[PDB]
Amino acid sequence: SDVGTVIQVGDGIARAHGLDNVMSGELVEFANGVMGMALNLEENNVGIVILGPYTGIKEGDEVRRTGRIMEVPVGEALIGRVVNPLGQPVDGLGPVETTETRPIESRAPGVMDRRSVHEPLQTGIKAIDALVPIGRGQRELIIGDRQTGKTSVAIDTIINQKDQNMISIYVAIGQKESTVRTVVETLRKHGALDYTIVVTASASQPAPLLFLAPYAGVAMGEYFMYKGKHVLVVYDDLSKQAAAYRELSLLLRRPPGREAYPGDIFYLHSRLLERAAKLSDAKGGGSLTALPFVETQAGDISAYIPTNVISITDGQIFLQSDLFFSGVRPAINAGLSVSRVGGAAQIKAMKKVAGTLRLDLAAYRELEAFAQFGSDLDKATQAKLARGARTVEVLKQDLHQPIPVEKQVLIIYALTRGFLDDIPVEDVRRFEKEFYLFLDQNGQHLLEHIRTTKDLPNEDDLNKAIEAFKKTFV
Amino acid sequence: DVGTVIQVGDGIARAHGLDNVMSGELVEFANGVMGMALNLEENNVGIVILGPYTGIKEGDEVRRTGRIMEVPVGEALIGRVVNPLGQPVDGLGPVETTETRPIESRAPGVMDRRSVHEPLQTGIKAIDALVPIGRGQRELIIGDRQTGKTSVAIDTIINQKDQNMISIYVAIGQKESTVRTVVETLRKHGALDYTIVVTASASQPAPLLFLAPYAGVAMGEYFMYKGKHVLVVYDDLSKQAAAYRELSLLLRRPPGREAYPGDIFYLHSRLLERAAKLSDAKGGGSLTALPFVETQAGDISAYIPTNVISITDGQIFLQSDLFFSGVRPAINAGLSVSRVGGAAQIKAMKKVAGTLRLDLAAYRELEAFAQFGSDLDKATQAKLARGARTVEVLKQDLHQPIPVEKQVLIIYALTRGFLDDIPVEDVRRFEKEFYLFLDQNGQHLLEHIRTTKDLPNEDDLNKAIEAFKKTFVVS
Amino acid sequence: MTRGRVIQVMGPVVDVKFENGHLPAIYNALKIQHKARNENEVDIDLTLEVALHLGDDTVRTIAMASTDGLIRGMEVIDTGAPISVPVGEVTLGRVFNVLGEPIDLEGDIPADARRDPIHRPAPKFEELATEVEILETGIKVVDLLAPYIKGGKIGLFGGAGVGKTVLIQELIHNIAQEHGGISVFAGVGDRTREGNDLYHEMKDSGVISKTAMVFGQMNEPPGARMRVALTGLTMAEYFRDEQGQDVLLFIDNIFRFTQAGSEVSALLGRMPSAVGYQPTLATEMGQLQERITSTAKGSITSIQAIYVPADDYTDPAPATTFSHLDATTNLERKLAEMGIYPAVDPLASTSRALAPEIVGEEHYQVARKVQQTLQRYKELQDIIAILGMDELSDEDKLVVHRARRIQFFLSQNFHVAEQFTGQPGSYVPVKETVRGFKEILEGKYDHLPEDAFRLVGRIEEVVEKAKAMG
Amino acid sequence: GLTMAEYFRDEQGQDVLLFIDNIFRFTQAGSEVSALLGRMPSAVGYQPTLATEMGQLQERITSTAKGSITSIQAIYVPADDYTDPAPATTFSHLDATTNLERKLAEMGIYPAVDPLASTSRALAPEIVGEEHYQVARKVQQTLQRYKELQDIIAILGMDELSDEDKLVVHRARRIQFFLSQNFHVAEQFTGQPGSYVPVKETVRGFKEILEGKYDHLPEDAFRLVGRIEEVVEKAKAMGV
Amino acid sequence: ALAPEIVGEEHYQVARKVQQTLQRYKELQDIIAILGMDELSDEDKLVVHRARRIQFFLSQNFHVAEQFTGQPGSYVPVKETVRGFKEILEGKYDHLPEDAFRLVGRIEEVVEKAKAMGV
Amino acid sequence: LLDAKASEHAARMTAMKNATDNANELIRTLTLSYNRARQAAITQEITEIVAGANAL
Ligand SMILES: Nc1ncnc2c1ncn2[C@@H]1O[C@H](COP(=O)(O)OP(=O)(O)OP(=O)(O)O)[C@@H](O)[C@H]1O
Ligand SMILES: Nc1ncnc2c1ncn2[C@@H]1O[C@H](COP(=O)(O)OP(=O)(O)OP(=O)(O)O)[C@@H](O)[C@H]1O
Ligand SMILES: Nc1ncnc2c1ncn2[C@@H]1O[C@H](COP(=O)(O)OP(=O)(O)O)[C@@H](O)[C@H]1O
Ligand SMILES: [Mg+2]
Ligand SMILES: [Mg+2]
Ligand SMILES: [Mg+2]
Repeated sequence: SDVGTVIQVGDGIARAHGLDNVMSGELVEFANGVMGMALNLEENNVGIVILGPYTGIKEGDEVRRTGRIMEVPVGEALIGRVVNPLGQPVDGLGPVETTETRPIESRAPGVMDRRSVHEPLQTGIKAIDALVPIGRGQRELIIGDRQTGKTSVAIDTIINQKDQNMISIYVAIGQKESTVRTVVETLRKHGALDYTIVVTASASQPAPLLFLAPYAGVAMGEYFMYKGKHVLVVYDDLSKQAAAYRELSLLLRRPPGREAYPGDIFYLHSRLLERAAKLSDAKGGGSLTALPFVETQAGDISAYIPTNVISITDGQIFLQSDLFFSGVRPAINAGLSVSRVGGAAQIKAMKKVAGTLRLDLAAYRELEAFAQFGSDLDKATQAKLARGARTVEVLKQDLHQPIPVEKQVLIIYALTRGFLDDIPVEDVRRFEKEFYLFLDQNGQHLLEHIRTTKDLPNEDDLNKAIEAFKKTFV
Repeated sequence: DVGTVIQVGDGIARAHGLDNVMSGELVEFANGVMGMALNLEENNVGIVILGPYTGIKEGDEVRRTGRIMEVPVGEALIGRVVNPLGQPVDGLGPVETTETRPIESRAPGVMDRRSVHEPLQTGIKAIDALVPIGRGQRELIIGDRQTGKTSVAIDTIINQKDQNMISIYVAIGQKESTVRTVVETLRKHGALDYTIVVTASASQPAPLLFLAPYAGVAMGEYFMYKGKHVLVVYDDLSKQAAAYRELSLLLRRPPGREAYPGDIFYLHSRLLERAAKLSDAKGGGSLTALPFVETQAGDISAYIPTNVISITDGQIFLQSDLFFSGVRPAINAGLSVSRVGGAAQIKAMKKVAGTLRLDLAAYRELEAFAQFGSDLDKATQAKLARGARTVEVLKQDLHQPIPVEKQVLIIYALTRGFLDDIPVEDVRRFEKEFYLFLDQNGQHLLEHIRTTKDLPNEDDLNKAIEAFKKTFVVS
Repeated sequence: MTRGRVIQVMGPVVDVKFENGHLPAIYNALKIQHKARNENEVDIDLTLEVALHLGDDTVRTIAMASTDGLIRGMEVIDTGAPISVPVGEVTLGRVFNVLGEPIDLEGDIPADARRDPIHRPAPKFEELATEVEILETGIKVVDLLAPYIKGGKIGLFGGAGVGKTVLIQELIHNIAQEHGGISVFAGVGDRTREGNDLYHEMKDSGVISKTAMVFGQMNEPPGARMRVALTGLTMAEYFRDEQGQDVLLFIDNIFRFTQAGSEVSALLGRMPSAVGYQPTLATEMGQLQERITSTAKGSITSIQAIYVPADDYTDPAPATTFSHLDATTNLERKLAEMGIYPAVDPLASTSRALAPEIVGEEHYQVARKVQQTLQRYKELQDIIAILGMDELSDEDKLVVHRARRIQFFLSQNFHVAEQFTGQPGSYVPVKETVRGFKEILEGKYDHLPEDAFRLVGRIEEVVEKAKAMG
Repeated sequence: GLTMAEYFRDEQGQDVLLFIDNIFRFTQAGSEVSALLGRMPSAVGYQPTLATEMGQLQERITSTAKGSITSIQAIYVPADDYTDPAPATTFSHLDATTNLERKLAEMGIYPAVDPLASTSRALAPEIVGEEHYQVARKVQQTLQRYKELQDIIAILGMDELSDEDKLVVHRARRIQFFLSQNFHVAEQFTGQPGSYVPVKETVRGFKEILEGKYDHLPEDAFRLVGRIEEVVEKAKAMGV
Repeated sequence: ALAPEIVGEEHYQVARKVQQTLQRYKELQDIIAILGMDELSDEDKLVVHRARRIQFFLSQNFHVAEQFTGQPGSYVPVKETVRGFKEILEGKYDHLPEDAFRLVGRIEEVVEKAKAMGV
Repeated sequence: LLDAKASEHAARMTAMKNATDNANELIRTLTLSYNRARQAAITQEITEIVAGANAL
């Protein structure tokens, strides 16, 4: 029948006897009102994961079948609210008042139902827009050690999308509840909360809800994607999801692997990260795009969960601790950051300027790793080294201040074409600022064209404007 | 004596009954596929399936053969391609054997053995001169991938035509195309008329690979106790170790270093210690074995490599950088040794070349120092000149063995210094020409070494080598 | 007839009980197709592969699609046979999943198609071929400096953005055009953004008409991902067994076949071996590679990409895979940046056919010299990087000259390149490249502008292309 | 301890301090009882529920709208391995962290605090001021440059290098020793009585070291001293 | 049995001084692996010369080695072994080359083995 | 002085060539020790895990 009884209770796992018609993945309801999901079905024992406080469930208490597969509430009313992984409001402010539901175990968009990533996501970070392009419908990994910039890089991305016709979701997994509150008040101050959803899974909660938290977040975004608006999703640690599945499995007594991890780990992460796509014109041209985060201990890029997330994505941004403690900020290592969907997600103007820089930074990393100290080497080697330092000062940027794309292409045009040779390395950070002021007051004509035609204006006019400013600068 | 299968998974089954079954017995399923009984728990016998396991299902009818693991032996096996079980593979019909032997024989005990007093001439200049092997020895060929391992063994079997030896080749874990190819290569050189090739290629269940080396020695011991000398080659003992770990970790036996079940040493020794030189009371027979082990990173120092370096009476280490530097066969003199060697050389060869193995290691270091070195002295420069010629005198070509009387004559030239006059590239051609000249002109020297295993009068030999050097021309 | 019923479910694993004791064999396949009785239920259309006979008339099974939504007691039926996919001319120009269903919206393959098993006993020693033969690919660098072999396993190690997809497509075109043989592409664990781009490029390059493709996605449970290589294989077996033509099989990354095997060994409850890998690594790897053989009728040759797990070639996945490989082709980015396509590094690529018994003596001498010439130039490159060209000794200049021409004559104009460029392209027979490189190494053609050798075919083309400049 | 502090925070409403000594010994106890409770093992012999227990305890130790708990903890790094699960799981809960290193304790630089691996959410240009932040990050560049340069010195030798590299090693030695201090609880361990340095003074002094004003003094004078004034006198006794 | 009373003070002082030279050269070995002996100065140079002498003078010719190498064996009584090390440690045999110190029994044998070379 | 300065510059250049060649050889020898240690650490942790799991 549809009623069973609990026999073992412990650590957020219970075991039931009966409940013969249950499905794998169902929702089940205990007497206390706490809900649960069936993940195992042996011949005499049904295995239950509890999705709530398990200090009131006693042995012999009843458990009853809902009849629904696991479902997350969706609707326009969720925008601007702080919510649980289950559709339950947390900020106070009353009910969420949703209209309908979606499964959290959706199938991904197939081949023949997808298109090719062809449009940009302007992050407003000089290094991320120029050097490591993310295009709508890609999966981008931010992988790095603790204390290197990470939440800083995602928060800058949401703000710099204010003008653009975008929807953004933040999925905070395993984080201390005062830290989630610091990001939210911060977003209310920048006016960001009006078009965003924060989904929260604090460190006090049963592991199972941390596991569902990334799935609930994509299940909310896919509703808007199939309706046609573009959407962006950030997961605040996939390594903290991977820990909570291992705990649930080892209490369900399933067999171990490399580091106590269940044999499903590639299947769990892949099912979540392939629900990112650019749908085609028949599907209405919507798009998800995804930003998983992974934290690596002593930079072990070879660990089990890190080897796995470096593979499923369409690129990586590896961040290094020594660059940070050396003034390079954001601390993005150019050698280990690659985008395999690169070359299509930039505006036409930026593609021409960005190509030279990748070659320029490389010819410095090789030369500098040996010759910075040598007082005099060949005249070329001096030329490459000098533009090498200026490039690493043009890529430096401040916290919580994104830069619009037209200004990025202009500063990168000037460094690449040699206008910035005369300027010393220390004042490159100020020549930048003075140039932005001069461009606004005087050069309105050049900025008009790049935004509208994504294209670069006539060289003589650009050379004239930049050469004239070089006269003004002191 | 009847039981019933309860689990049939991964190549190991279990069966309920078979009351009088002896341990080690061959077991027949209802299907007619074979198996080995290895364990007897109180209600259940534990069976290893020695064949494809996808036709056996719970409910089948395993039956008892009545015989301990037994391999078929007889003279009819020579010249046939066979399975580890006595089953013909080449086509060509039945093997038509007469009798059987256990695959779990005891090794000839102490007081049933003797010391080695006859050579196993390989026709390879570096192995015969520097690292000698005699009948009854156990010698390890160690190296990395693509270094020359199969090439050294096959050169040995062809050259063991002239001498009255039986040779067995046991291919463990090898790709099937490489094996079919070796049989056609042996048929072309006429070798198959006196040999047996035993095959356990990679698509088969791991039990017939594990038994494959024990069937090969079981065929060779029949001939050994009847008095005729025998040689056995094992094509990968490190692939035998891998298949034993897989069978053990499926029976839930606890692991160890790497994941190797501790019974790796016992496995390898049980096989290698049946090689023996029987004494005159036993009729003076001999086995000899040349096991092969592959090593990761071309590093001598690792678990399975060191374990077989323990059971043998020497080792021949082959190096990958020597192989890519034109030295073929690629033999490291410093790390390669023979422990029963010193008695296994003919008298002329002991006198000619015993200080070559140690002196040649000294050149290897002094060359390495000299390249980075700026200015050398006269006694270092003279040593550097002889070392280069020795390395070119030890270079050979594939499938071309050199008779032992011709070996001692070319080595006499180098050690006594006649080859010092000739520029280096010419050394290989000087060696082909001297062998032709010996054939056409110098027959008296070649008659003396064969009968007395002994070197002729020094005046006559010095005369002859000067006479050849007049006829030779340069560049 | 008879039927089973489901008695346990855990992730990808399921157990079925067959009460009469009439049970399925170890690699047979089972269907669940069920219509929902009440609105609480979810309709299901799953299939399962057998793995172990546990006892008590029960069988352990791995699942090929998502197992979410399964009720205990749900009925289940046995097909009497392994997974079987359609073979013949029907499967050319189409895309299919592991089961054999068509993923393309190009109709459905009919019932009458002959369907043959994924799992089959391997080829025998009375059936193979005694003498090695060399396969002429029409590509200059590959045929000269790392000859491919009929019945061989070739390995591609290269970085992203070096021409992999172009080299695969040109090989498929040359074999179909000149040697008259089809190809198969089996993508083991591939990202669904790459499958779409590949189908569009295979169609827009015109190559599609001669190839059949199997895609197994990353989002599938491990068993489906593992057996995707075994269906691409069984399709190429019909073309060698019956049509008798030679066939080519491409595998997207062999590492994910080994990873899927590890993940299935963990679900099934087996004890891990060294570096946490399955206890049956070389019996799995061998049972794939030992079907890629040159039988008397015809041959299968395979180009397989491999990922080095940590930049460690001493690991148990590289160890077992490199045991089977006969040639290794490595693609370099520096060459690509400079303008050389195909971008294959002459000095890091190997073959076991480059020995004078197989290739013949003229080919061996010509090849070794090319390697000797290029390596010496790599040395003078750091001297020329620090100081001036005049500084080199005269003999050293006579090696700089030949190396620059040799490096360029390796470059070739492909036919699939005409979508990325505006020139027709050429195929070179092995005798013509061996003759030509002998002329360059004797210096007969040194009175020539350097760029005359760029993206050209036979050596006589250089003569005419020179005249074009003047 | 926490229930007592909670009553003082919530009902009385006074602000409160909590000192917890070795919170690792809480995590370690769970392991001992895990096997006898019937739990399967995880990672490096740890409980299958490590994050869950650390979260329950730590998420109670907070400063609410009613009142504030400042909480100060010692955390034990289980086998000198900061990559262990118990410390890694702990780093996610703090607002400010100092990591102590045995290599510094061997050199005798007490307190032995890693100036790079230690971090706080209060080192932000508006939370501490522009003058403070400038000096702080500039010290962190000097000490990261000294770390890479020590490898080159150890094999090739110090005289081989440039004037800018020499001046980095000069200043980095002084900065690293001037981070050491004479405490009142080190009265028992070192004889000397002890010092309290106000924040304004610390910024002045570290700025002088970076600008090179005090580079004439010998380096041993900077060890176990509190204010920069003292360092001048300590040198006088030596005779400089 | 290495204690002043058991061995005598002369043997004890000789054994400890030999073990001190060998430990210094197991630390110098990390720098001479890369640069060679140009980096070494003063005491480093003298210590490496004497360590090379000591390490080869601990090697011997055995009667059981006759089945492997044609040389005869040697038995060195204890009073002789101590005397040789002291002359090596003092520096009385600094002039003789390192290849003359290998596979010998007593210090007299090193002098005749050097004289055969003439180096 | 002409000969002295010329000979000093050449002496540093070979000393540097040999020093670099010794360093690169040490890097391959050390790299292999790291990979052998890394693979042993991953086979110990999995055997302790499975030893406890088999007991319970
Ligand atoms: N671009 C930047 N410029 C200056 N300071 C920065 C920049 N990005 C980050 N920071 C600073 O460095 C630290 C970055 O902390 P952040 O939370 O971004 O890193 P995290 O990796 O999320 O940390 P955790 O591992 O604790 O989650 C903070 O002190 C922050 O103010
Ligand atoms: N002396 C030689 N002269 C020339 N070529 C040789 C010589 N010895 C071997 N070769 C060739 O070099 C290659 C060596 O392959 P071989 O099978 O002998 O090595 P292996 O170590 O057994 O290889 P694997 O590890 O693949 O089993 C073959 O091409 C062989 O023919
Ligand atoms: N043979 C060639 N001729 C001309 N251009 C080529 C050739 N091969 C590659 N390219 C250029 O380099 C690109 C490499 O793309 P592709 O091979 O798909 O990269 P990947 O190796 O990542 O699959 C081509 O799209 C084209 O721009
Ligand atoms: Mg964070
Ligand atoms: Mg071989
Ligand atoms: Mg590709």
